[PDB]
Amino acid sequence: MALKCFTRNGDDRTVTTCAEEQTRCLFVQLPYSEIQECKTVQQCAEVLEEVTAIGYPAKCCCEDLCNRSEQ
Repeated sequence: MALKCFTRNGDDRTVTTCAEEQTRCLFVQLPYSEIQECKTVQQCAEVLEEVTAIGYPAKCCCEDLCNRSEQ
């Protein structure tokens, strides 16, 4: 029932609540900023690989605000 992870529109950090579809959370490491968004379990897994094949570390974990690491 609604996952709440950070979605970054530009550079802000806001707790957004996504639908049951996007029950996972996307977080990609960047040497400058970070990628943050809600993402459907499968989708986030598949997008995990697209970015992680480029060399950008990513995670799709399940928890509010879970899209984080170096906090």
